[PDB]
Amino acid sequence: SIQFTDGYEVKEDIGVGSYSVCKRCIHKATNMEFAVKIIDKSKRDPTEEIEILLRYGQHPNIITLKDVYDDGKYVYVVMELMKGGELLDKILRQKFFSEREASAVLFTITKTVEYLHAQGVVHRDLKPSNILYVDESGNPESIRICDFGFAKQLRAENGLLMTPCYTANFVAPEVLERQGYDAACDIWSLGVLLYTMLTGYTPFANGPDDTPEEILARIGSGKFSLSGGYWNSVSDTAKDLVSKMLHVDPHQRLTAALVLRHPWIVHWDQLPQYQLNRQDAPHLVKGAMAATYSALNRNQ
Ligand SMILES: *[C@@H](c1ccc2[nH]nc(-c3cc(OC)c(OC)c(OC)c3)c2c1)[C@@H](C#N)C(=O)NC(C)(C)CO
Repeated sequence: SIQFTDGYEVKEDIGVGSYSVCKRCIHKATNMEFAVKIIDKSKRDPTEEIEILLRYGQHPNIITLKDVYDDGKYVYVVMELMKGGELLDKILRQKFFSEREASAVLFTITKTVEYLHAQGVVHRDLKPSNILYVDESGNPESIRICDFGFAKQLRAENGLLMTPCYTANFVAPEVLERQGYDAACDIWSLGVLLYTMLTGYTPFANGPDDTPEEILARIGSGKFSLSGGYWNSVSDTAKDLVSKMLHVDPHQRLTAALVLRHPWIVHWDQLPQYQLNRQDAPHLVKGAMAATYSALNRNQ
């Protein structure tokens, strides 16, 4: 059709990946700035990702697609910009962040994942850096799940999209099996998010200089300190939830739905409103956080 540069003015970068790139751009006609993802078709096929952005991008807590282009070589995905930075980091930098707000945030994030899983979609990369605030309003309504570059639609053999209910069609078990994992895998990530918000540090990582082996060793042990120091002033209700989200066995791990039925999310009005006793090392956590997912994606 037309072309991207004809309607957008490219600005500075936001995040440069091996396959894709994200830069800030401004819709010339309206002067309204956005974020544009440039994917190298020759290196990766962005179909899957866009298809998901087109269908479920309408969700309030899912980064919305505003326009698309394709000059043959690359594909420009014009999405909404996030003027609120990383959700986790921002929260970690709130010294008085209560325990009630955690339930609020996690709920909004969870409510979104439940929908995705319900539609047969798994993020497969639901790390903290991919959960930003659209603005600085603070209210959970401004939460956005982004970067679906690793998302995956549950489908059949004949390119037919499927849902976790309708199984009357041909869906290979090994394909359905991994979906059951990726689902609980997304949950696991949310468990990490929660754990970090409550205490102010990663459950399996200490900093950016943690060997992938020791990190995996920790994750592999299944056990993780849910008490002492920063956990002292945390609700047992909250601690109960975390232990079930980070449950080593994915089969015995809570599902998005089950998490939403949990009392810490249901009876939120009975949660504390006073500040939490956390560690104030947002940057350190950022490294430890990246140090983890890196160890997991070492075979990707
Ligand atoms: C690039 C991307 C795409 C759309 C975006 N909308 N807002 C932002 C954004 C992210 C930030 O990082 C936390 C940030 O803070 C500096 C700001 O500025 C306030 C805006 C977007 C970023 C990703 C996507 N999709 C991306 O690069 N993904 C990979 C790394 C290529 C993997 O898919």
